[PDB]
Amino acid sequence: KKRPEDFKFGKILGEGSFSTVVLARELATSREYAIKILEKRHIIKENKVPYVTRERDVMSRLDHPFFVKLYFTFQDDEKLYFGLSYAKNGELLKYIRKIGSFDETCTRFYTAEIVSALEYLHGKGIIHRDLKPENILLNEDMHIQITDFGTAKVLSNSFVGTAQYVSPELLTEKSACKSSDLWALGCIIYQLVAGLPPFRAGNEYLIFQKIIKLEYDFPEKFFPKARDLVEKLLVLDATKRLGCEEMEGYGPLKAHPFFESVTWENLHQQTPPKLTAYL
Ligand SMILES: C[C@@H](Nc1nc2c(c3cc(-c4cn[nH]c4)ccc13)C(=O)N=CC2=CCC1CC1)C(C)(C)C
Repeated sequence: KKRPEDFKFGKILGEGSFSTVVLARELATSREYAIKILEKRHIIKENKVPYVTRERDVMSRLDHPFFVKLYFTFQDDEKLYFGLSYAKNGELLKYIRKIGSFDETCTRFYTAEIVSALEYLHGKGIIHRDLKPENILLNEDMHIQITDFGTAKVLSNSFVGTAQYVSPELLTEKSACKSSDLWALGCIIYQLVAGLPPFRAGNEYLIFQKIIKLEYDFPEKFFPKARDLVEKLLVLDATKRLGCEEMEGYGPLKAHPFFESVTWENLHQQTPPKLTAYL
């Protein structure tokens, strides 16, 4: 039964559309948390409560090493607070920007960790819907910590994610499936190898046009096995993407030649490779 006074608020880690994530140290224990702060007035005013509820619902269901954990929640007169795990190393995007094109060892390790985390998520009947490097974080040990579930979809038509990673079905039919996250995974693998996402244009309208037309090109340098995987993920028909139900699930995706040498069991217990560039 914590309150804002139990913590000393430090540096701002990140900013959301209606939220701020701050590093906080618990006075009693000296333990660090990333506390997500939401102004109640703003959330009531902009009708943002269902997003707060969705993130609360989604996060309370997950218990996996590759996801940011929700520890506690409290509030005062003005603000609503969420005590989350601290991912010391920031966003995976920061390293994409810092180093550019990643080597094969690095690409394989990180792709495998994202594949492993998606399998968990999809097996729980949850679709992320906005999977991107900005919301794939890195903890002290350099292991992935996926976050940003306010816009996720629980299974038992609304939201459109970041334009570079949107699946064609989400644009056209307005409905996301688990396979929509596999499209984002293809975009992320390309980005790790190439240093840039596959669909690039002057504006969002022009990016969407390239998505629906499958208008992207591979650079010469691109790893042959990673290129094969990307071609098997960036497929217009969502029932023909490597990893989906219709395609026999995660097993054949984990079996893809790109993952040769990956021990799928306990990846979070394996030492990640030092992040190295490929020139
Ligand atoms: C994706 C997200 N960015 C971030 N969300 C979280 C971080 C985090 C840490 C750094 C970091 C570490 N060192 N320096 C920066 C940079 C960005 C972060 C953390 O440690 N623990 C929980 C988080 C998450 C929360 C959940 C509400 C989305 C946005 C911008 C939406 C706040």
